[PDB]
Amino acid sequence: SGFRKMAFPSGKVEGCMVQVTCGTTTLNGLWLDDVVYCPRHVICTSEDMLNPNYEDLLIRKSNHNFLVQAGNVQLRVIGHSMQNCVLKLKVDTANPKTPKYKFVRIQPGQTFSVLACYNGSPSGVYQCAMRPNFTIKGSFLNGSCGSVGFNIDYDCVSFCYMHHMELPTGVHAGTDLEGNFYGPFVDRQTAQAAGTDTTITVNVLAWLYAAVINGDRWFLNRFTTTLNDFNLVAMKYNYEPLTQDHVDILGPLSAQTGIAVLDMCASLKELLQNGMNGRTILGSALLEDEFTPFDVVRQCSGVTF
Amino acid sequence: SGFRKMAFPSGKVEGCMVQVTCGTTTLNGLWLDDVVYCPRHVICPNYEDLLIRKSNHNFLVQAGNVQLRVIGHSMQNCVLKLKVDTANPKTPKYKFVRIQPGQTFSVLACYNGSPSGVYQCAMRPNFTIKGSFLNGSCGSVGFNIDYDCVSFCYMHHMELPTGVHAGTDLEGNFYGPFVDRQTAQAAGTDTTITVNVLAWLYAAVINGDRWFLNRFTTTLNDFNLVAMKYNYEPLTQDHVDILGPLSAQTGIAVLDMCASLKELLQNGMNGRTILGSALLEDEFTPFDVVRQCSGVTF
Ligand SMILES: CNC(=O)CN1Cc2ccc(Cl)cc2[C@@]2(CC(=O)N(c3cncc4ccccc34)C2=O)C1
Ligand SMILES: CNC(=O)CN1Cc2ccc(Cl)cc2[C@@]2(CC(=O)N(c3cncc4ccccc34)C2=O)C1
Ligand SMILES: [Cl-]
Repeated sequence: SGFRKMAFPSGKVEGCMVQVTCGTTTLNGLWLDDVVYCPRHVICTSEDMLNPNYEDLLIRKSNHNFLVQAGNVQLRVIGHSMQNCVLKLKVDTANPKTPKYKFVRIQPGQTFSVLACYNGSPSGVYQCAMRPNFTIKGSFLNGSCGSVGFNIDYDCVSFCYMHHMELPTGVHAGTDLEGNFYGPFVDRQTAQAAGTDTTITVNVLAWLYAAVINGDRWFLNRFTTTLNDFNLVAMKYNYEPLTQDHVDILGPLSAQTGIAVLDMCASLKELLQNGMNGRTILGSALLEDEFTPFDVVRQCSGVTF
Repeated sequence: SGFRKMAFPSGKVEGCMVQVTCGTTTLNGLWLDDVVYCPRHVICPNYEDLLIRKSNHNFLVQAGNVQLRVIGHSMQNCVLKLKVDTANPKTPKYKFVRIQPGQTFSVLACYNGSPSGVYQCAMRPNFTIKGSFLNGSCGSVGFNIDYDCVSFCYMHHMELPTGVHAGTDLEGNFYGPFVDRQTAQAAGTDTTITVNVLAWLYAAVINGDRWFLNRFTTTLNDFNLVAMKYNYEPLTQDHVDILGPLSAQTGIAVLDMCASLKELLQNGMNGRTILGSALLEDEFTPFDVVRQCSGVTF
């Protein structure tokens, strides 16, 4: 019993964190095999950030301008290339702690663990979701650039995010491990703002099924809804549209609890209309949207209470 | 910017998790040097009567794919210590520490000696923890990391009928009035950790949330008379002193913030949130707030 925002054990990722320095800029890098991946803005000054020409800044650099520190050992850079917004530094030593890994690009609504690092040293781990507006509500200070997001499955680490910047609203933007940004953001200090954020509907539904599994049904009602009527109501509360794919994905949770997806949608509609009336759901007074259907199945018991 | 329930990096603890099996019972053990520590209920009660009927070969200890050989066994309170023939090469620098209610720690939840998740939690004033544990989680450990030294403070034993959790320090002494056996056990009425709610209100002010601040102050006694009515733990002079740094960083006196908390208890939040929450959060200590708003690494 219980329901917590659970992160993956971070050990496999801790053994990959290194410190990368170029001139006066210092940030984190991910050391996998003989390559260190880090944000390309390590080659920038603060002035350069307004309109940086990364190709012009990179061509003026040699291998020995990049200082890479792994623990107390200095790694030697023997090559460098840029791939989108990520710099790839070829080093002379393969990481003996390299786990089994994949680079995966995630979609909005998907969750992942973040290992927040400063000076190549991990400081904390937390769980978060890729918001529909492609930002993440993380906890990052200056020097956290290069910190990574990941999931773990059967000892294979799937790297999905690398931290690049904080937007004026305090939210965070970054790239996949191929250097392609999530969202319409650029690694430029330009007037860019996150789009209006929305609630991840399929995740709120999954969390309502998690509450049922753990023994709570106060919020259920005798009504059902059509998918279209649910979406017309949900859009009014800034909730993301629920698609047939979402309904299909909620199938296992519907079978484990005996509650049809459109019946759970009718309960969500009523919760949006009435609020919680001094009651909580899994220890929360707000409708939680950072647990996916997969996360609920992973954390919760296979036997409903 | 941002404020999250952050756990310590779990790597140093992952390298200590093993699976312990005795008869039909399987649970998690902590392998430090040549000793595996695990809950004594693995032998299940008259524990030193069940223990004398066991030999070393009855305990199967599995570290990854390797089988460790047990060469000795002894009991310390509710914890069983299994002497093994191999010292853990991944043993970190460590201490066993007993924490007090209100203190927080990271939990590495394991099943069959394999870590599955890490989360942060607090020791409640009623000595229980609101964790997320399923059957097979026994022996999962709680810890804090301070300068590459891991301080082990909790070992999971059981779940109470309300869904909350109970366990011991690493010396086998239970937190709370509990026993390791199937009997009528219930957690006492819980209270809110006041010094932690105040620390989290300071974290909100640091993060640019100030709607709840007011021009008023209060005495410590008047605050405690009000707080006692909402099932909040009494705030002591020690708590005020501990909040001193946060009071100086934000310019808001502790008793000045106590007057904001009093108004929040008496009026609610009025449809507003604080750090994305509609409830007053009490699982961040003053030290957790300072650490997360500073950048301390391990
Ligand atoms: C909030 N941003 C700024 O004050 C200026 N920043 C412009 C800028 C523009 C583009 C890019 Cl790709 C990087 C960056 C910087 C580089 C950097 O370290 N960050 C940060 C990252 N995460 C969290 C932070 C929290 C506080 C202060 C800085 C943070 C940035 O956003 C710097
Ligand atoms: C609720 N538990 C029971 O019905 C039986 N339990 C007797 C028992 C008696 C003494 C001791 Cl010290 C432990 C235990 C068990 C062993 C064990 O793994 N647990 C559990 C731990 N965490 C979370 C759990 C979630 C669901 C079911 C069991 C959980 C127990 O409490 C099992
Ligand atoms: Cl995805």
